[PDB]
Amino acid sequence: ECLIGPVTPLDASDFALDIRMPGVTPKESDTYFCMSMRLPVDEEAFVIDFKPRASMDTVHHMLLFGCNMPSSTGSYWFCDEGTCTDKANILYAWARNAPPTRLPKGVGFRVGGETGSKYFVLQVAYGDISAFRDNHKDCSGVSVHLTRVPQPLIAGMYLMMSVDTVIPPGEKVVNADISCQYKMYPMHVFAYRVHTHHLGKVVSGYRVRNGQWTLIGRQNPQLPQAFYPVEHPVDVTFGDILAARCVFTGEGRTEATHISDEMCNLYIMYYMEAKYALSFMTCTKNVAPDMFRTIPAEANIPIP
Ligand SMILES: [Cu+2]
Repeated sequence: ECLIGPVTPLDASDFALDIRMPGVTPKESDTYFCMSMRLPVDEEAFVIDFKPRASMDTVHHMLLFGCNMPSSTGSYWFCDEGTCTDKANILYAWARNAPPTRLPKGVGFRVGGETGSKYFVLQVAYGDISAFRDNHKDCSGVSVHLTRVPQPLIAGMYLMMSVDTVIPPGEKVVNADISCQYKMYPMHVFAYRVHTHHLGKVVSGYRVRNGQWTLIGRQNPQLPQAFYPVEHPVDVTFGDILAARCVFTGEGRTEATHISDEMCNLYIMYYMEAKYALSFMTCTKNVAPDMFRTIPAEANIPIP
């Protein structure tokens, strides 16, 4: 359980990093705790594997981000305060009773160097815990496999977030549409995660190419928000449009909710050939709203 060393070298090029809560005593149900772990190398390195070290009963949710400024410098903190004060580049999400996302063979996230993130920030959410267990420190976390051997495919995140959108009170279905033109080298989408708050019914993401929608994925965002795998990975390519839709319900809500708060985020996890690769992309617009008249019917079907 509690108390390998922080850094464990493996061959010339490889090392393991144990990212572990420093003996925390979670009081209270659904409390999100955070710790940072600086990268031991200044040079470019590649995260090529992950291994959860989650306590069985206590832990329901773990996230790992890549970023440059962690919100606290303390040995741990509460992620209510924040994760990183800058852009938090998400790398790994784990839920209990969830298919954990596993990097395809030659894929790694690019960290360190001038570009890449310097810190990992770990986020561990605990269940109901409860009972008469205050005499218990927890060291939950995850081990990361890093190497300085350059990888031929580089993983990254395409984040789609809604910003315009107002949820009127009482309307049973409200749609939040997001769309950008893709204008880079090809990316290959292998997983997705969806974030909303209370009112999300379902989030869906698509590549649209010559007016044909291909599914990237869809999920009820009230399920655990891990990275779900893509059945067959989707190449997204120059002149494709990425388009997302969230269905909210303002049933019972007392007044207008904006995006008292709500979010629609789609995390699209991809790989790109190392030379043309980018670690991060974003859409926060709906350039092609007219298009959504076309959207497959399956995108408005609830996932209860
Ligand atoms: Cu949120």
